[PDB]
Amino acid sequence: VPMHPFVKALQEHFTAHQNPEKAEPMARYMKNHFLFLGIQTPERRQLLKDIIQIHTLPDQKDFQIIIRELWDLPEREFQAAALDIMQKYKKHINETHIPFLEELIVTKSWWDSVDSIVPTFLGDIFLKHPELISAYIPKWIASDNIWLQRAAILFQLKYKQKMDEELLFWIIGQLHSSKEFFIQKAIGWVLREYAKTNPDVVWEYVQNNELAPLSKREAIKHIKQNYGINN
DNA sequence: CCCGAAGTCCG
DNA sequence: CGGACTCTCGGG
Ligand SMILES: Cn1cnc2nc(N)[nH]c(=O)c21
Repeated sequence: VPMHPFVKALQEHFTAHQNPEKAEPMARYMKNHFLFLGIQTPERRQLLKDIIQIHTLPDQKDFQIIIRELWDLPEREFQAAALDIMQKYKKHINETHIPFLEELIVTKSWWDSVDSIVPTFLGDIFLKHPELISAYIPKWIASDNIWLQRAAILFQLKYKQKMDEELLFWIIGQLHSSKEFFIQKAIGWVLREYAKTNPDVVWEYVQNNELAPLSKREAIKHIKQNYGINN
């Protein structure tokens, strides 16, 4: 069975605007885990828009099919476009899509794709269905996959006043001993971001619980100005 | 326009 | 370790 024609059209149009000179630094920035065509986001978005204008967005029955097919293409721009396309189907994504989203997190994994899946798509699902958190988060923390561990940390990133503080700190406690940069940094990020809503709670947590040095420093990068740096 | 959110390079 | 800095991207 051939590639979906929308994907074939997108592949043709992206490839015709590839930039091998830019592709080399773009691939190096992702530590050469991926081939790149060399197309940056403003142009990539317009090229996708060109294809939607010509072909129309596929019927929602094909949404997951399109995403998978783009995920399986070698160049990283096709995963970025896949995430752009998934946003166009946002109103059709619900709690039944958590396994589909998990599979995207653990395939072609790196911070660029995972961070575009977790605080937005999964974050919105678990805000609406917080009773489903315990069906996934414990497994993610226990898994060998650092990107599911990062998902457990960052899905609440944007929750602000809806943050479940007890849950957040329990998750961080489970992962505070990790030597993985992407876990230590995710802990620092979510704490730094939540400190924009509740600085006192974050300050108390980082002063009284063990964290990797990187995590602590990133957490208080801004709020240390409010409290001071004791001699 | 601005600001705040991986990477290199150095001590 | 962490400071100083780069570029790209999203949002105000
Ligand atoms: C702070 N920060 C986090 N991710 C970032 N990505 C880029 N490209 N540039 C930054 O300054 C940056």
